[PDB]
Amino acid sequence: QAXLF
Amino acid sequence: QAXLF
Amino acid sequence: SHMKFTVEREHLLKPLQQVSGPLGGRPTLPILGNLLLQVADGTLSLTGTDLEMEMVARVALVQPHEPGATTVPARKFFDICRGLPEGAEIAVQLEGERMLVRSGRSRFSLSTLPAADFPDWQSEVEFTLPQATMKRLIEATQFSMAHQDVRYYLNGMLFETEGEELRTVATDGHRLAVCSMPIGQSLPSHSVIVPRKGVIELMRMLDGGDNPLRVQIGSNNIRAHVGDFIFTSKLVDGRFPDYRRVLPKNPDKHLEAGCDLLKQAFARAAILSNEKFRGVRLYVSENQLKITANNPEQEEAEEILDVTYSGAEMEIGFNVSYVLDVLNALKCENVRMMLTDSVSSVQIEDAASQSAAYVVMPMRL
Amino acid sequence: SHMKFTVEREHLLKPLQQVSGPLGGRPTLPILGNLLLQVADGTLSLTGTDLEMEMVARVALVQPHEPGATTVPARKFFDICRGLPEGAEIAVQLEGERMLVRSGRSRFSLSTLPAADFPNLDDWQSEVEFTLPQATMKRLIEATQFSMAHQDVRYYLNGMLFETEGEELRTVATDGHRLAVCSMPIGQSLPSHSVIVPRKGVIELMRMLDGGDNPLRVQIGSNNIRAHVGDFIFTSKLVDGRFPDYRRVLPKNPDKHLEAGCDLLKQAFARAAILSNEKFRGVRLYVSENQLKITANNPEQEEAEEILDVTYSGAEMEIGFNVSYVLDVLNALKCENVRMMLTDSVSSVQIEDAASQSAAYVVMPMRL
Ligand SMILES: [Cl-]
Ligand SMILES: [Cl-]
Ligand SMILES: [K+]
Repeated sequence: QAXLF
Repeated sequence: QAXLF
Repeated sequence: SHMKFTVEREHLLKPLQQVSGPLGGRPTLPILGNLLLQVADGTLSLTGTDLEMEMVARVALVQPHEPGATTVPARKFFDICRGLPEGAEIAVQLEGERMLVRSGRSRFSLSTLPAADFPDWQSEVEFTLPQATMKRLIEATQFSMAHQDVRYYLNGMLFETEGEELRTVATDGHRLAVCSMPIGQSLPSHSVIVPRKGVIELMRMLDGGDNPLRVQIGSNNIRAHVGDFIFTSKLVDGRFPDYRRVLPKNPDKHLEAGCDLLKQAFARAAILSNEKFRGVRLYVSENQLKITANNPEQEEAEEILDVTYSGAEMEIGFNVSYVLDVLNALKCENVRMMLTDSVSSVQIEDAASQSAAYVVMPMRL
Repeated sequence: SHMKFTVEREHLLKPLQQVSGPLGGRPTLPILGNLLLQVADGTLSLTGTDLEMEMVARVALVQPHEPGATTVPARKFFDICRGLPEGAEIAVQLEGERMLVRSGRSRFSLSTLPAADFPNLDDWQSEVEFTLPQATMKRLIEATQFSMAHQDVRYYLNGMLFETEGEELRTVATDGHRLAVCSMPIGQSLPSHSVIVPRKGVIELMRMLDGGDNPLRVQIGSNNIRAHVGDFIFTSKLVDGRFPDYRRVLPKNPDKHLEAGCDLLKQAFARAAILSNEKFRGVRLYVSENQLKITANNPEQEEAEEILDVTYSGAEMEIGFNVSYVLDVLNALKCENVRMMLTDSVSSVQIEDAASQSAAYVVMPMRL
């Protein structure tokens, strides 16, 4: 999972 | 509580 | 293996759901999480087990098929079929150690374990009865079964044949439930203990349809045939208590009251009973019942009811949960209570029927 | 010490249920498990709190009554009233430190704690006020609630942003991986204001809405929010923190747009999810001309594949997602067609109802 920030 | 036996 | 079959979605769902019943989340042995699939002649057989009981379903194969067998993850395969659209055609075939499921433009590749790795007894007693009759026999007594009692023979339900009646009995040492129904067949006198989960599983396979239920009882197993489903369970190897001994011998005190009014009165009084011991008191006098409850905070409840009672005045304590369970199981207008003294069991039943009877042991005042 | 009132059961039931529901979570503080009862003028007030939030219900006293106050175990008092028959008259009177409840020939004696010991309300002033239909608040919360963080170490994410500006009320929720935003018009010019309502507060605010014709009146202070519906007043502390500047992460220029039927897309992701990694839930999306391919694999080397007809006329691309995040969005969208707006395989995707800009969802992809 990539993060929003 | 009492028992039946 | 050469297993191939194509079956319409809705012909598989109820079979898959029923055979999955005996399986629980995270089995102890991987293959116990799988269903055994077998194609022979024009029948697809599906089997699931937990080693204690087993559920088998037969499905007719009208579309082209090839014989074979394998095992597949139960939850995944059911979820796939149920997730497909209504009316979907489900094509299954094996490719090595994988089972492939195709439908529309949906493809699924499942891991298998060999059918040879998937987990014989003789019938001694046989009889048939309507599904509704077995359902009532179980519902009327199931709640009185013990839960994980060290006396393992109480963590189940007695199934008893005598003359022309089939009878179920359940007890946990504090309360007892017995229900008898006629089944129109001359039976030998026999008695077996069905484990809790088998009772529950047998309960869930009954749909009260027009199909009869066919029961086979062996020395160590019980089997139930309903339509295209076959349920088999091992029996509990123990000796059930002689329940005839606990029915009050000569109860001289008889009480009759409205079931619902009695139920709601106990339910309100229970609110202020001890949260752990749930004790309530019954003060019975001429055509009057008084119910009281108190808890460690010294809060108190009192309910007064008009009943029909003419025996001697007496006081008796009960676990209100046991009493409410009986009144909820009786789906009737009026109840009859049969009493002896403050330290002896009480018998409760529908005033208009002796088909079911319930015996509750009191508490220390 | 002489409080007395008689109320008909059905006028007391919903008040007791609403104020008593949230109680019982502070067992080391006994009085927080009790309801504060106050009879003054012709009103019975019922108050329950856990110190973080509070619920107040007003009951009109049409029958003779006497003023006073006490506190009693909330759930027991509710269970008694609910256990009485329909139409029951419930007579309550205080006798020392016991509260007596009588109805028909049912008598109950409850233990009390002094009203003087009940935590006295947080004194605060309203800074912003507005009214809106219950259904509008219902929609704002349902559209975003699922994207709130659960027990995140970043406390400011374990809640829902409520944003007022001009004629718009907006809710936002995020957990750092996915985001939900919903905006509704309310018809009042409001000052710009942003507050975070704690998770429990959101749920309680959600559960007091009956959708009925009563309007909802909201008052926002510096550290509290209040919701008045009918005879109920709910107050909650606000999360004392700063919500992330979510506008910065909204996809700036998504040049690739995909449109597909919401249900077919959802039923395809749901099937593919069966064979996804049970902990990481990764699925792959392959987008090409008017076609979407979904695949899933797990450590057991099982595989699912779904091919769907979609509307897409952009560059071919592959992108990975947590299938749970995707399914949550499609379940929150109660619409016919959905629009997905993409940039590249390492950038977030924006999802919305094809026919409405009211709600938008931003989901960050996975490196599969
Ligand atoms: Cl078929
Ligand atoms: Cl009233
Ligand atoms: K506590």
